[PDB]
Amino acid sequence: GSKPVSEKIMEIKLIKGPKGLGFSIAGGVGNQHWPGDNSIYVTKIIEGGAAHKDGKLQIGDKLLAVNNVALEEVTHEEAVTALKNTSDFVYLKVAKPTS
Amino acid sequence: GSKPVSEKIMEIKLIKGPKGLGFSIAGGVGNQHWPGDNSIYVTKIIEGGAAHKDGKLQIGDKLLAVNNVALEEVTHEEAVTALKNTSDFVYLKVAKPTS
Ligand SMILES: [N+]
Ligand SMILES: [N+]
Repeated sequence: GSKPVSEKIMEIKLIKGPKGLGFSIAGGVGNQHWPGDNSIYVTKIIEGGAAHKDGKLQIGDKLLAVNNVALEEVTHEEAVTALKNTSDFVYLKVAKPTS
Repeated sequence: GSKPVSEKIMEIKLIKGPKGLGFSIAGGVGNQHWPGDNSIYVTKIIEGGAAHKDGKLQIGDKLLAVNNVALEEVTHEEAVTALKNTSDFVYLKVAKPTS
């Protein structure tokens, strides 16, 4: 048989404009998005924001890192802080679904 | 922009029969499959062998491990030895193309 043991991982490079990165997240320790699951997930992509304009990030993608900040097993508040603490240029590390 | 930084990784579980695993490999330190590339690649899947029957392994797949034996930066001869030294049950770790 065959089964995924880890996901394809993409690095998405964005330039943040006055409209911001324009995506929403859910999940994290203390805000689990599914039972037993601490991952950060992308839940909304806002029209006109950098993520939407670039076109690569997708709802349901798992956010593993922002810049040098690992988001693999962190609280929701820590992920939110990491996103807010971005400059003009942002590197996102995302896991894609394995289906 | 978006670009892959690492591949989806599959674990393929096979039962080796009298016909064997039935696949060929190329690459490794001292047998590089492309310039600057030390990876082990699957080059042939033999009709009727375990890999072909199971259907999941594909020509061009990158073989990262056989059982507990890492093949990430090894000689060609070391990869061949790792494959030959398999029992009935084999775990293959494979990277899939990111396209
Ligand atoms: N994938
Ligand atoms: N993939």
